[PDB]
Amino acid sequence: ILHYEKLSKIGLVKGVTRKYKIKSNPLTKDIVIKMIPNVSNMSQCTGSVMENYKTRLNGILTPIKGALEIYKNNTHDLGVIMAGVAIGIATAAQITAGVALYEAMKNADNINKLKSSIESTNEAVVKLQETAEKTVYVLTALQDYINTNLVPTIDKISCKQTELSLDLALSKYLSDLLFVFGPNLQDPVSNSMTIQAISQAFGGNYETLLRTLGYATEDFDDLLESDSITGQIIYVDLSSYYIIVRVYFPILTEIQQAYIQELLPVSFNNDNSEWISIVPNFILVRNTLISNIEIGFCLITKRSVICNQDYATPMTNNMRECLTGSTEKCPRELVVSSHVPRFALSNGVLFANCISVTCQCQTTGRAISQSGEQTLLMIDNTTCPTAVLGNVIISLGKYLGSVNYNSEGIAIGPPVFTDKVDISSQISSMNQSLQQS
Amino acid sequence: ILHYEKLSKIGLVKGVTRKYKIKSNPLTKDIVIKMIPNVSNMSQCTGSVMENYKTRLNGILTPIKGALEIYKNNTHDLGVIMAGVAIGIATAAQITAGVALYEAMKNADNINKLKSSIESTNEAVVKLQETAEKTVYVLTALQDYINTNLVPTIDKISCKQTELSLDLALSKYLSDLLFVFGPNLQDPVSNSMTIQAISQAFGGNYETLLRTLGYATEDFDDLLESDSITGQIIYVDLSSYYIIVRVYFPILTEIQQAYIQELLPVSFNNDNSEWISIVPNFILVRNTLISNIEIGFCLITKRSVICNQDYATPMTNNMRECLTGSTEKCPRELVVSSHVPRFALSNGVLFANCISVTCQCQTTGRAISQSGEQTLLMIDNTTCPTAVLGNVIISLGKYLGSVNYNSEGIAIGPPVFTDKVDISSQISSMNQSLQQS
Amino acid sequence: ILHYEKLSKIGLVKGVTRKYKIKSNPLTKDIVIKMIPNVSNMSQCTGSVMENYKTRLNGILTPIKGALEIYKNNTHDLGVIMAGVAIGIATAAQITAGVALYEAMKNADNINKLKSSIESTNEAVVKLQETAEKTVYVLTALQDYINTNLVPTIDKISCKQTELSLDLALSKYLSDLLFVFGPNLQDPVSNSMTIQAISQAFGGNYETLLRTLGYATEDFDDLLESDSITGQIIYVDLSSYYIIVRVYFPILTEIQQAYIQELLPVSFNNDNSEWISIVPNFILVRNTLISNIEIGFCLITKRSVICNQDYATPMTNNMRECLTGSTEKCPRELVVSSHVPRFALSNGVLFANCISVTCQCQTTGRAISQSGEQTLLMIDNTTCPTAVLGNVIISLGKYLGSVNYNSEGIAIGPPVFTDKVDISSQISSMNQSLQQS
Amino acid sequence: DIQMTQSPASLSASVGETVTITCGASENIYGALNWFQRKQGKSPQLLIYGATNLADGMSSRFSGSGSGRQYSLKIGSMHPDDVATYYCQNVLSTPWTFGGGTRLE
Amino acid sequence: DIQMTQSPASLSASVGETVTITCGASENIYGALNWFQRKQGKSPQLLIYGATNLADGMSSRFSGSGSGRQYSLKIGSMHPDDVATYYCQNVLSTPWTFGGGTRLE
Amino acid sequence: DIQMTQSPASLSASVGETVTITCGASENIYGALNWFQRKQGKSPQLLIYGATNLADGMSSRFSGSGSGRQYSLKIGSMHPDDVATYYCQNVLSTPWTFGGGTRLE
Amino acid sequence: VQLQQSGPELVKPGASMKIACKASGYSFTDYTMNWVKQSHGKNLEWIGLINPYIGGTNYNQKFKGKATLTVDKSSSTAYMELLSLTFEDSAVYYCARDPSRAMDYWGQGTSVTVSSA
Amino acid sequence: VQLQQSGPELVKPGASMKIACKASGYSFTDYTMNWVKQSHGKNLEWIGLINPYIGGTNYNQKFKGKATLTVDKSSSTAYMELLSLTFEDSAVYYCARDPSRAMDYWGQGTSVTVSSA
Amino acid sequence: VQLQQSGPELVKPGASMKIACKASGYSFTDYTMNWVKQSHGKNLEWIGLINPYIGGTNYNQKFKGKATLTVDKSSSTAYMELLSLTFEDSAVYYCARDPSRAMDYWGQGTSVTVSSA
Repeated sequence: ILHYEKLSKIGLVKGVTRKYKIKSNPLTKDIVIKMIPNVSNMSQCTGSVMENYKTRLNGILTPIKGALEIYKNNTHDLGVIMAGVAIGIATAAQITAGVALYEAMKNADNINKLKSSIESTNEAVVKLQETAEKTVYVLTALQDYINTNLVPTIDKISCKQTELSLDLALSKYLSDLLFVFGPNLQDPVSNSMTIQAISQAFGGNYETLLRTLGYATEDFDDLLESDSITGQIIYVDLSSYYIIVRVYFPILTEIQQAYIQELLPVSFNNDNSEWISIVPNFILVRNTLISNIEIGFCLITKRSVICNQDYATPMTNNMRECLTGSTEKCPRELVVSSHVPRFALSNGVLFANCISVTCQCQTTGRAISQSGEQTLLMIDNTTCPTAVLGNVIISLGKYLGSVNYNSEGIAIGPPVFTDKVDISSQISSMNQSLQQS
Repeated sequence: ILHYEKLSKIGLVKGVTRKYKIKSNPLTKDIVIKMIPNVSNMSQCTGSVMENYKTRLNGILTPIKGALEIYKNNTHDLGVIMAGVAIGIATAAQITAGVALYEAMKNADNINKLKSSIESTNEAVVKLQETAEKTVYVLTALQDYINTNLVPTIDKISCKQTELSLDLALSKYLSDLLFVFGPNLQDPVSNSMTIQAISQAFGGNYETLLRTLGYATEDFDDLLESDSITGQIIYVDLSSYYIIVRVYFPILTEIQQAYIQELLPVSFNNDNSEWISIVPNFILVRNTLISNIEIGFCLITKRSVICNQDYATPMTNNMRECLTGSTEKCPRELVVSSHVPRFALSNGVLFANCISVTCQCQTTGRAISQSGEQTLLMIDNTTCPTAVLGNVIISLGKYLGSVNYNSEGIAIGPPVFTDKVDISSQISSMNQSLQQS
Repeated sequence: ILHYEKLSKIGLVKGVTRKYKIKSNPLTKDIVIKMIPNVSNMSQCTGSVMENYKTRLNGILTPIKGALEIYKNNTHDLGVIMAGVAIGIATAAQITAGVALYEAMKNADNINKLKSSIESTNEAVVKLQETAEKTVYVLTALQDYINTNLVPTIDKISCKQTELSLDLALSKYLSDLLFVFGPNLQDPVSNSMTIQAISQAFGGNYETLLRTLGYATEDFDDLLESDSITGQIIYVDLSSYYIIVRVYFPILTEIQQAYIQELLPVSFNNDNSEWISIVPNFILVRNTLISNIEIGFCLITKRSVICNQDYATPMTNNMRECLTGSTEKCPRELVVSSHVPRFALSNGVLFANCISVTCQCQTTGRAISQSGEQTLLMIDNTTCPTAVLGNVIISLGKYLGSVNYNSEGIAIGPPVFTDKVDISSQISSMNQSLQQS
Repeated sequence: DIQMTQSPASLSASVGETVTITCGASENIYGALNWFQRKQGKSPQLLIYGATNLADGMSSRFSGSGSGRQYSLKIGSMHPDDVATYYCQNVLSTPWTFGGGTRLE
Repeated sequence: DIQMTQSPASLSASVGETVTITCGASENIYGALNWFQRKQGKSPQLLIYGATNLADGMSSRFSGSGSGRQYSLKIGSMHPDDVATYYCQNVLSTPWTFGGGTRLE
Repeated sequence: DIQMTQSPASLSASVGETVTITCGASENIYGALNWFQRKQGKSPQLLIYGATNLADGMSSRFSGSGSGRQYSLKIGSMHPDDVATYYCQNVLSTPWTFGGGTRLE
Repeated sequence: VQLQQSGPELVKPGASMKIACKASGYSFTDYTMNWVKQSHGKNLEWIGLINPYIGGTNYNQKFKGKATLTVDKSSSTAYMELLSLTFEDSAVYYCARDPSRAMDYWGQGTSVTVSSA
Repeated sequence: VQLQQSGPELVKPGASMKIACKASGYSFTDYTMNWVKQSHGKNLEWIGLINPYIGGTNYNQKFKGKATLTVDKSSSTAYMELLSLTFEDSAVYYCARDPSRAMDYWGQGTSVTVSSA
Repeated sequence: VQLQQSGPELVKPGASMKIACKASGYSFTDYTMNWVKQSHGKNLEWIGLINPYIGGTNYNQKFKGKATLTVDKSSSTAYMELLSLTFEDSAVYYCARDPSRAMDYWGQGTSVTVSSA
């Protein structure tokens, strides 16, 4: 549906076509992150460090537990009911997240039946027997540090040094914690917070968390970096200072009739100036409808664009019309920087601004000349089996498009200035001339 | 002043009303961060590691000390006068920060009278007696690591291994340091850089810094995450390699007659398409004047929006007029993504795009139908005490607004495309049609 | 070329003029980062931790090695030619990066001839003799932790605790790794990835990497923070689990006839409202042509703006015309925030919104009054050698510009609203009024 | 694909005595195993999901356990109603495979 | 609120000899304690802010010290002028409370 | 600037015997040393870049080595052709300095 | 909560047929519809799932190209178009509702047979 | 540097009255003014502060609702409106300039008495 | 691959003269040209480099002000304008092509002499 020939003529070189994947069907696993280390092996000279740490951690965790209890106390089964009056104000995402929190309350209670065993966890990773057939895992923050550094060196350093080192470790853990579990966490109910953020409760070690819970290795890294493996804090304990996090392990589903077309931006010539067209570099086409996509929120992979949600965003009529051929409607921006892509390779075919980049033909030793009325030059086997663009030597292929590509002129779009302040000034000028009219 | 009924009809569901807090009245505490560990307990086989570390740290700290001395040499008491000619070029914030730096010079000199004691600090946190009644605290970077890992293991590993471990620790500390205290820190004079950034001099452990200085526990976390607890480097020592930081502990003051109204964005129906209105999700109303707010710079809490400065920004006339009822002036954007909020809960009342989300009534078992001429559906006790929207079931309350809400049509705004490239193309089209006219 | 007098009259106070520097002439150094520690000193109770770590690291590194081999198998000497058909789709940057990768393959093979020695590296930094006259350096991730924490404590803790600590260290290393070398790294061929990102393979310790390779101390920190010291992965080993990174050490070259003019934004008075002009705060003037610059990608230093590429971006005609004097074309924005710069110091001269900030003259004790028809007040020696603006006292200099500055009125620009949603609403209103016309 | 294997492909015991239906997985599935009951001529019915959780509307005598790659479904006291085919479904990795099936008579 | 307590509520001693005015705090205020001198019928005057720093325009004989929750204000040699009421103000936590007050005669 | 020093400023040895041209640097240049051959009346020719790599089009008898601040250029078997002036160029720090020069006869 | 299959069908080899799965009694859009193949009366094998909320599909490798899953959110119907039917495609095809990861509610199944009568 | 109070006032119980605190000799906007209540001639208690630069206020819990702090940046005057006056509101009311955290300059005080003569 | 110098020149003291360095046989824009001063036939010293791709220059401190480097991308020529010529400026001036750090291809050199005949 995209007119790739005309788009490439204005520098929108056809890039890698990617399939559109969104997280779906989450496998839910509940894990315990004990946010306080077990100092029983070194309690002899711990001092008041653990009490102060408990006070600070309780202050951090109390807003989270209160926000959770807002839903835990207003959610009932018949089928799950919420008291909308008691909730008062909530978004749809937050309501569905409260539903998910309520469904996780049964396993949360089953785990909390092992509160004493969670408190006695003296290793950074411990498996606990929930009901002789279900197992829960406890991730104790800083327990690795305690057991590996502080316990082996009780008599090597004075125990006051051990106390100070423990206090420093706890405070470093809290400092890393507060960016995630602090006042920024005003919606702990939402199950959109990534497991990487959740792992800050374990010192940012989400690798240990996920390998301990277990996962499908298929698309696992792609689900991690697309922010699809999310965690939801299900239970907060203010006495044992541990959180129960339900980790959502989704799978990847290919969106029907949806591909994301990457366009490689290449500067071109109009008049005697370099121009790059202001067109989205990632075009989502779904069910033969063209739209934008907020691909910054997604993980772009060589074969697929992997998102945690549908990030399709609407496209204006002019952009849709010019992506389909009406290139006089695609806006262009003056190139004043020396670092702009002067060429790109598409299907073994070079599309180059041969006026701005020196194009030489490696086979016949001739210079590939671009006239002033040509925007780009399509360089392929018919003209140059091998081409030198600057210092890079590229052996080419056959252009499957038109054979009169380099002789067929294109209609050029209007110049623009995509700077924010330039946008404001252009709005000013348009409003002024409109009031004059 | 906001027409919440009309706003909810176009999907702007009234969210949590928050009070507006800005930092004020900073309590100033000065702390010493010694960026160099005391290796006297393992000096036997330290090698040239400390010399190279001192060279690199001096190279890092010299620009900071020079930028400070620009103001320390051009500021004197009358009553504090700043040499504008010698300063030459400065912003108002930088000038007031230079004043604050000069006011901190007295305590800086009092602390620097303890230069020898700062050098001999062999613990990560040490309290030093300034004048037998004032105390200063020294935060020695990596001293915890030295005393806890390297000193206890002098003879367990070859001292070359201890040397290499010390060098690696120092280089890791410098690597974390350079993002904050490197060439990014071109204005160390400003007292606007957060204590979290300052703590990179202590390894990012701002929890230890703040607990050691002492603080009012009220609003402490909220002041941290609003970037209100800022630090100013007051003195840089290029011989003992320590900095004196004045840490500003402000309080939170409620802005008079100011509340920030959150609007929960909900998609609505118009024609046979799904739309979400492009209206700010956080509206600052101050002294009965409506304005925007750069709330990304602020810490949004359940009850208050807490900023380190007034982030109010002006609102255009049309948006002010449509937030007050003239909903034909609120812009809307087509919804092409499947992940859009179809409903929200406000005061126990559901506002839902029942065309796009299946609305079923849990009490009477009937389907809540939305006509094509309706944007949202207000679902409350009068029609459905309990409602099923998809799979989530919500018991509702009474809508305090109009009783003919669902029968009163609203005037709809103009469609827009808030994509950056779409904005540039719309500017192109408007300019073209303006020139045609 | 910039009319600094008129710009300061509308609050664009002339700031520090900076010279424009861009990286050039990269010195290439190849280093080995072994992503797997040598556990031979503690292999007695390692368990299956290293096997699982190897599986995970192989899964991470295989996409990188495949993306590299895409270019390693389609690039050969003539004179370096690239198989465009086999590459298929590539950008100019990626093609030149593939050329650079090919040129680095000779040293990569020379290093890989020491695969056995790289495997036996049991220190975090080890120098290896390539050919008795060239040396390569191996940076072993977590080897420092192994040798410093785990090996000295084999018998102090149970060997299962050593195994668990090793697993936790490896998983923490992988967690830090995945943000950089994970699915985000879809173009490892490009030599634009910073050495700070590369150092995540060494635990983020780029200081050790760079000091071990060696560098020119001139502008070294500036090249670091401008993202100019980039690294390119040249070789990935899936058996010994090490990467060869070519680290590019460029120099800084001053761009000819190019300076970046900073404008200090100061609010001004028009009508009875406070205004700040929407003009870029960093103006790039090159060869007497005025343009914008994406200075966020650059490192701003006191004397220079240092970029890794030319970030010049075009300027609209109106903004160029008003920066040169036609201040009626510079857009202004209402100031509704209380935290706006009311004044700035330029060449020892104060430009102040004395209506909004209390301007008092410290020498004659009089109040510097600003009429309602004045935008700013220029305060210098001729009127007030020393001025008090609020509580800050500034001794001033002589204004080198006009002597009738405060008596010469200026033409004011059009009000704007630079909020994104305000921009969309303004586009709506302009389109509506255009259709009406 | 993950190969799901059930050891007692065909089993018949007296009504009212304990029955263990073991299931095996080629790869560790970490409790991501569902159990389905398929009576003759009728669609399979979700019996136990998550390898421990009893599905709603199902009898309390289904007490399936297991962890890792080796699982087991327990019937306890039989009932002529539970004469059906039991399938353990792979649930971890995207090609969600099924076990061979256990026909209990 | 932080309860600020002064032990010598009323003290009267000879002119020219050392006087210590102790102040206490319910919570540790970390040197955030101001001292105010309130002469009869006149507004309180900032005497010592930060629990150590002498306020400008005040006599050098005011040498208040202390840290944590226990503080002290020192007069040194008296003079008939400093016959007033001294208040130690809480300064750390937002409800900045005052001490009971010390009337020196 | 880095002062780049060559010990044998003038050297003359028989054709066909090993020749080492030592070069020194004031600061450690980490192998960023280029070697240039300047025959009489002609422009200097890049001889060895990176202190180890032989420049293309140059004879294989040039085997320059070194690391840190002390380097060496090796000729091996002479020939009448390489009677020229050898310059070791600093390349690490921005003022890329040259050595004094070695005239080999 | 009910899933209505289209019904058993007699289809010729090499042809293509569509199995309808009408959904009622629940939110069709908020539930993933899976498809499984019951061959020989004993063996079950998962064909693929469709997420009507997002329009996404996840197929078994064996059934890529042979089966394509569509949904009709207006009619709350999930379809499974079977391509290039062979003798081995004769089996019982179920549509099973799945909240996220557990097929709790199944259609009665379509016993599809592939032959030329 | 002067802080000029409005003056002692006789006000009836249940009424509302306003202390004026004119500022001079310094930058009014750049200094926070605190308010304190001196009751019984001995006891002092901080009422609240107003930051004229930002328009922010920080009240003692005891004085929320009873006292509201406003400023007049045009006149460099800060006000203390007292609501629902009782017999216990009869005290000495000070406005004290505070740079950030130390009340260095005080007004003479308003001895407000609440009664019906 | 060739670098054509302008040629030896006789220039008077205190005047300014320009070395031309035409490039051919390679991509002029993609290579940096350095400039070196050969004095007394023996001593070499680097003057400065110009990056034609970015328009950047990096000068030796000794040659700042005395030498300014320009390029002509249209003619593939780089220039070295020498300012305030003295007797010491009489030397051999080379333009040397530089990929990044190795001056591999040099111009023949311009033996510039500074005198009044």
